[PDB]
Amino acid sequence: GLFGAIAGFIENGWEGMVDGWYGFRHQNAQGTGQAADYKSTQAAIDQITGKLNRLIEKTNTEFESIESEFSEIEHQIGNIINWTKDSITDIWTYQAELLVAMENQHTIDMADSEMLNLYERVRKQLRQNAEEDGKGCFEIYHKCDDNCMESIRNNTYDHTQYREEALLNRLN
Amino acid sequence: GLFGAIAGFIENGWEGMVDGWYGFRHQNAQGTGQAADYKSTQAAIDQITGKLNRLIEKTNTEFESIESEFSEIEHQIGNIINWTKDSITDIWTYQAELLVAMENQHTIDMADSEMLNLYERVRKQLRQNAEEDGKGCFEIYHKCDDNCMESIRNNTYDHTQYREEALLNRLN
Amino acid sequence: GLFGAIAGFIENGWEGMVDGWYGFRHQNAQGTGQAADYKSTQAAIDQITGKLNRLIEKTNTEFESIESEFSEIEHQIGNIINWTKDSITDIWTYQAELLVAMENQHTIDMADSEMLNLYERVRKQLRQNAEEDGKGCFEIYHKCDDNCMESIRNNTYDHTQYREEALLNRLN
Amino acid sequence: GDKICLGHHAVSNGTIVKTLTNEKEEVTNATETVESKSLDKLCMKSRNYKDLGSCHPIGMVIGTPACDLHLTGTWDTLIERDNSIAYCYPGATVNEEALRQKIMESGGIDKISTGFTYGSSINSAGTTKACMRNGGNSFYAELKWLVSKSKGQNFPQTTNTYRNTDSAEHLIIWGIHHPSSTQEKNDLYGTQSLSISVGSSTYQNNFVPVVGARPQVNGQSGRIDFHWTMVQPGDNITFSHNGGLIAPSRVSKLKGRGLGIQSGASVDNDCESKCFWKGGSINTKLPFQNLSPRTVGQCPKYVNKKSLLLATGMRNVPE
Amino acid sequence: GDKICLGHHAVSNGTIVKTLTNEKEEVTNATETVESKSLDKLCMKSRNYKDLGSCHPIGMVIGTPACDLHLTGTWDTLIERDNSIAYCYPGATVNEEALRQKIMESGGIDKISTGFTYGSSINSAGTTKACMRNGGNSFYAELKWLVSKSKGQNFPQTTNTYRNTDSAEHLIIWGIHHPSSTQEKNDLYGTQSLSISVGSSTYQNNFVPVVGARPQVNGQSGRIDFHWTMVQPGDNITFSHNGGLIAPSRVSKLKGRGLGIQSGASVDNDCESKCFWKGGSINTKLPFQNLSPRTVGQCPKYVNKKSLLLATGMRNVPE
Amino acid sequence: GDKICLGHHAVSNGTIVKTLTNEKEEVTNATETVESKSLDKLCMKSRNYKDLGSCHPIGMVIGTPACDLHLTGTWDTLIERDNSIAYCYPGATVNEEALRQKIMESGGIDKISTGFTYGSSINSAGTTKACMRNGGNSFYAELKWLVSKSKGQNFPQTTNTYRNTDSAEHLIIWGIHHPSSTQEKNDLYGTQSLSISVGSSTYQNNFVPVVGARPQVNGQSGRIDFHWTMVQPGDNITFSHNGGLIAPSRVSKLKGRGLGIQSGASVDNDCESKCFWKGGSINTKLPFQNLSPRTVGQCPKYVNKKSLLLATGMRNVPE
Ligand SMILES: *[C@@H]1O[C@H](CO)[C@@H](O)[C@H](O)[C@H]1NC(C)=O
Ligand SMILES: *[C@@H]1O[C@H](CO)[C@@H](O)[C@H](O)[C@H]1NC(C)=O
Ligand SMILES: *[C@@H]1O[C@H](CO)[C@@H](O)[C@H](O)[C@H]1NC(C)=O
Ligand SMILES: *[C@@H]1O[C@H](CO)[C@@H](O)[C@H](O)[C@H]1NC(C)=O
Ligand SMILES: *[C@@H]1O[C@H](CO)[C@@H](O)[C@H](O)[C@H]1NC(C)=O
Ligand SMILES: *[C@@H]1O[C@H](CO)[C@@H](O)[C@H](O)[C@H]1NC(C)=O
Ligand SMILES: *[C@@H]1O[C@H](CO)[C@@H](O)[C@H](O)[C@H]1NC(C)=O
Ligand SMILES: *[C@@H]1O[C@H](CO)[C@@H](O)[C@H](O)[C@H]1NC(C)=O
Ligand SMILES: *[C@@H]1O[C@H](CO)[C@@H](O)[C@H](O)[C@H]1NC(C)=O
Ligand SMILES: *[C@H]1O[C@H](CO)[C@@H](O)[C@H](O)[C@H]1NC(C)=O
Ligand SMILES: *[C@H]1O[C@H](CO)[C@@H](O)[C@H](O)[C@H]1NC(C)=O
Ligand SMILES: *[C@H]1O[C@H](CO)[C@@H](O)[C@H](O)[C@H]1NC(C)=O
Repeated sequence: GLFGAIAGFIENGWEGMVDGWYGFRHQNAQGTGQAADYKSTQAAIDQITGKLNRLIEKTNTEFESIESEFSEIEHQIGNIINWTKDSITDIWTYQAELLVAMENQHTIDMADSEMLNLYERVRKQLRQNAEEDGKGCFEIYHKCDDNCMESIRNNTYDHTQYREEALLNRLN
Repeated sequence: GLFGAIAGFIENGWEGMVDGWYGFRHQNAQGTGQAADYKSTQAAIDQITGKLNRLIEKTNTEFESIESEFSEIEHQIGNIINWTKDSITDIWTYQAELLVAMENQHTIDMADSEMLNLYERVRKQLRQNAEEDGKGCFEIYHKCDDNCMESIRNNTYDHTQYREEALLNRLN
Repeated sequence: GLFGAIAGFIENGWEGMVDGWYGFRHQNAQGTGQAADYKSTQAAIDQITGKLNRLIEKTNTEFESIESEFSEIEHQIGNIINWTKDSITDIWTYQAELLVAMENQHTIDMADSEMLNLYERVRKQLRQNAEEDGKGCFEIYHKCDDNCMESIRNNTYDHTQYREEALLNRLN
Repeated sequence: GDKICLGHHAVSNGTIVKTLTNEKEEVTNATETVESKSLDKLCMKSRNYKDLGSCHPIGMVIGTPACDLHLTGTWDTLIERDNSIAYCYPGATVNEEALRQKIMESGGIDKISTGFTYGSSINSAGTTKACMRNGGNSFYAELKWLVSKSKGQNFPQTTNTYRNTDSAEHLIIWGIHHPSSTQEKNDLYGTQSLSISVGSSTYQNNFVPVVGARPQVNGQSGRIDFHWTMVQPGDNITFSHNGGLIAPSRVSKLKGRGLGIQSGASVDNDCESKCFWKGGSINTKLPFQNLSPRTVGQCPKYVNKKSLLLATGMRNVPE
Repeated sequence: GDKICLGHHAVSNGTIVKTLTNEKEEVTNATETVESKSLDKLCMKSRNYKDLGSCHPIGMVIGTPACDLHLTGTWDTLIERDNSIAYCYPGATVNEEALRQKIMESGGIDKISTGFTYGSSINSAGTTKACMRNGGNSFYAELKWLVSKSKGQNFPQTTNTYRNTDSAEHLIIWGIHHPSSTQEKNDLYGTQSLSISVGSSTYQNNFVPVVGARPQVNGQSGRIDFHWTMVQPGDNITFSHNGGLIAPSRVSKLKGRGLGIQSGASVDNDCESKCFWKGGSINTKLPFQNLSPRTVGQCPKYVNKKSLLLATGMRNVPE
Repeated sequence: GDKICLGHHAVSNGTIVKTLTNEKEEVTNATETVESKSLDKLCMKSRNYKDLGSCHPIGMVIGTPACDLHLTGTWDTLIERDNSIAYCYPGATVNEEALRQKIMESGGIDKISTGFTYGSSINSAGTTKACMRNGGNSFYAELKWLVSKSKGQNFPQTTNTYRNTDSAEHLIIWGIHHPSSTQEKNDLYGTQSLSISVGSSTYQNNFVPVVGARPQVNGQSGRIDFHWTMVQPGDNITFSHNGGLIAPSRVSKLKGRGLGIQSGASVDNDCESKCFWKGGSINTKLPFQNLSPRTVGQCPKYVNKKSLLLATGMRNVPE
């Protein structure tokens, strides 16, 4: 969509991922793995909760009856009330329809953004030592065991430490 | 703008491009060419159509006359009507002004985004075989004839096939 | 946030920077320096000013009193007025609340975007002669004196002039 | 190196719109959201309309000559014009505006007879030159001007009650004659105190005809005060009177729902529309309109803008 | 090379919502913003309510038998039902609606005695079978049907004035008897012209009882017209009369503020609520509701949508 | 390696605002959108204002002594104060509020003479010590208290008609005297039934002065009830009366448009403003204000927020 990741260059979601909203999935000599990203998932959830906290919990103002439900009244003043009340209903239904439409547009685009941010984070972390597949993956030009994969997942991966050889295998 | 492409790093539009909204333009040994991108152009148009379908052909609710055009009415009740009507006009004009303002902000920023996405697509396709000019162009460090240019335009370009030469020319 | 720069990969602001909103800061053999970017700072300020010029300065429509401040009016017609007025106050307070909320969301995300656009600008200027640190900095693989630093800040830096050396220092 | 460049289109014929940031953004294309055009006519295609012409809605219920073609009917749309006639013998109805509104929202009226009979000493067919038909003097078709059969004689104490035997409420109108001279009162009714009381289970009121001089319309210096109620199904309404009552001969049943239009625009049976105003008819898919806050039907919302352009293209950056 | 891939979650269990662009977007989850459920009861927990049952608010002020339990009280919430009784002897009050509203907005009523005394030749305890208590004929508790003590006797010219010595305005109601026959008038009052005048500093009016036949309700063919004003603190209100007045014995002071509810729903003392309508009670944190534009208290805003889903997840792209 | 780093500014001096996702966002700067300050004065610079002081708008039309300076004039702005005087002889006008409003929106009044003459047996110059000018007793400047020239004598049946020969509608006010005693009625008018009828082509009404005992204000126990209409251009309005009418000597033409302000704030001729309320004047470029729902002119919209900050800087991330 806006940020080109969700329903963009990442072709689809993972239904197996239930620990979080965004996450990682790897393959190296020791096999395959899956793991969720805490920071990005929490970033997205908190902003949805923010939205929910604003639409729930508002304090309403007091209103009294200006009609009678039972001793239906007089006609001229009634028509003025019906008019005014329908005119207001149009206003609130429209606003509601707009509010939700635009909040939704924003939620969807926000979620796309947090996915892109997670991509960009990792791309910069791998420095010269990987290449982008174009599908949401990075191909790592050095041998990256399960601890190395974890380093990438908690932003502790040291570029210096594998640069020598990454470059060497990129030189081909 | 928001995504930094349209009226950003791409200096200007192409008036010669009339087949689509976004597109390609190349230069190699055999000369120059121009061609539109379908998938990005369609992406943008469909979302504008979506917007138009929401605003146009909504069903309105019925209102009757609460005043008389012909027989002036009690002055006190008239003033209450004028007041309420003007109060409602202020509300609708403001909303309309807001609606259009924000939809337009979004349409423009959407269109910028689809342009960026098309850039990012091609960048990832060329892998290490090209470099970004900074002006919207990619300089290709291998000899890319018209069939090669088409391969990029229909996502069939295999970077592997030209990688060894590209890297060699990057290293000089 | 949305564009991942402000309160994203750039870990904090500079309080020493008072010449502008976004800017540069360097370190080379001759020491350190700080300088603001005109184009990006102006881009951000102008859109805030635009927003302010739409909300301030609006022309209002004329209203007369439909109540009396001094003389008790019929209780029935009074209740209809109170109702209508409270009904309209609810509408305006809600809209104001919404207007500001969403304009603020946009202002914040706009400002993030301009910071990203400045990053991207410089990244493309340095071509293959530098590498991204991941926290907002570029490490330059050639010796870049004060004139070279200014060339980057004024978009006159020619990568070709330092390319052979840069690549050599990237490779060993 | 060989090069491939990415870009977008532009146009030489650019358009300006408003955003949150900017009041003049060139975009490639844009479309209007505020309707400004109206048709000079009332688009009645495929509606059972009733054009009242010179008849005023209230004249349909009391039976003014101008309203003879419109004493009954069904319609989904009623059209009022601006100098329509309500009264032949001069007068005024209490809560005229409410009554006018109930009829304009009614979608049809049927007339049910009251069956009131009077007996001799009452002449129940008073006529006047103020309400002419063919030939000669007449009166409102739905009412009877009751009068002493003998010029000077006291009008008899009389009682008439109407009973609603339908399952819908009926509208009863009646009049009270305020004569121009003590002479005229004496000749039409007694020389006696006049008094008229009207009572149902949900309504109750008393009236006194008042003698006095008022400008001739046009016609007469007397006047008639019209009064009305709804009679509920199964309820009875009784009139006790001794001179001065203008009695109902028929009551009215308003039938369903209809759209009431006040306009001077002429009718056109070849266009359709769901929206109308004084200036005619408005037919558009746009959500807003420019033309009037005072409209009826299913209408776009009125706004104070000449124009509001929605962008339908990207930012326009020419070569 | 070894591979690390980035991805987001999805569900097979997808939900559809609306955006600015698209009317059908699958998202992973979403939540309702329009309340559609109401409770079929009136949630009165922790409120001083008063359920009037068969009593109509107006009967509280004149003292109809049906309203004996509700002639005084304090409350923060008043509940009216649909075929509540206001009148025993048939009649109507002028500006009934305003009066009904002042009471429903009042939060309590106290009754203050007028102290009117009459003296012999007046029997001030007239009763009727239309207003039964136990045993036998009665009358409105807050009024007195004054009548000549002797059947045919002329009713004495009388004057009574009530003085508001409180610091709050008081509500006075009175009635005027419109008898059914000249015979009945003669027996209750004189054979003389009747006339009643009422006057304060802020109010002034005259009345004439009118003899005439009207449908039996049901009960009687006579009627009473109730009239009322507020007497300002320190002001006097005087009644001058010679037969036909239905005099106040007690006036009313309305006390503060309260929420007036019109509903047929039955009361429940173990739920709480700040929002009510005819169909009962609405208790929700959602900003909008589906159930009625006609609601009272602190209510979500009424909208014309069955449903409006707010996305609480990302776009859903399954495998 | 040498390095170049990109960054943004921050401040220690942070500000908190609200967004769609967060209720506490620090930003570098922000600006208020809700006006909370008002000026304690009425900013009248470059307006033709009329400050009525002690005069009530209605007194301008009947000619109360307090309003002698304001019987005619043109203005674009009218100012009413809180204990302004409308009546000298105690009384009230029907639809007082509508009348008050028409004048406050009028931008000027001119007085046109009725030309009513009465002839002997009528003394048309009744005065009272309730309406003092000096020396001595007076009456409303625009009306005449007509009375039998001889104390006990019956007041002659009389007829006066006023004819609007202008091309603008005129406002006619008249009064009806409600005397305190049958003795007072007898002395001012006949011992006869009084009746006053008023009739034009578009207006028709009847009145009966009514006698009764009432509190003194201030002054008198009698009263006057004022009634009014518009007379259309070319129309005639006739008064038929035999005692009790308080006749117009002058009618009023309301001229154009003006802004009516009700306030006790004192005037200031050095500031300008387009917005006013009871507490004074509001002058701001902000779209919303905090001060009152009850405002007049071109006003920002009233809201129930103390403050709403609009971010004018980026997110604030300190060192
Ligand atoms: C791209 O697609 C076309 C059909 O549109 C296909 O025939 C062609 O072979 C493809 N391009 C190349 C360079 O093979
Ligand atoms: C010019 O642009 C307008 C919209 O701005 C469009 O309606 C029209 O078809 C275009 N015509 C030409 C000749 O470009
Ligand atoms: C302008 O927009 C409308 C729909 O909004 C469309 O019908 C038309 O194609 C557009 N004009 C051009 C030149 O694209
Ligand atoms: C009058 O109407 C009542 C219904 O309220 C009915 O019971 C009664 O029979 C009617 N009287 C006559 C004479 O028809
Ligand atoms: C669905 O969204 C709601 C929003 O309140 C949330 O509470 C719930 O945990 C979500 N459930 C799933 C299965 O995502
Ligand atoms: C009547 O009212 C006035 C105040 O309006 C008061 O001065 C006077 O005491 C009252 N009369 C009596 C007899 O109490
Ligand atoms: C602090 O911020 C305010 C805005 O909130 C600004 O106008 C002011 O100049 C600042 N003051 C100082 C001392 O930096
Ligand atoms: C804070 O706000 C206003 C504009 O919104 C500006 O004039 C003022 O100087 C600002 N202060 C600073 C330090 O930027
Ligand atoms: C009274 O006014 C009418 C207009 O309704 C006019 O025709 C007539 O001439 C006027 N009176 C006289 C005597 O002219
Ligand atoms: C609105 O009020 C009118 C009377 O003016 C009434 O006929 C109608 O029933 C009311 N609306 C509804 C939904 O009943
Ligand atoms: C609104 O009603 C007033 C009378 O209260 C009238 O003077 C005015 O003309 C009406 N508005 C318009 C635009 O005519
Ligand atoms: C950067 O631009 C300035 C113009 O302000 C120019 O004088 C300067 O020479 C440029 N940079 C260098 C390194 O020369």
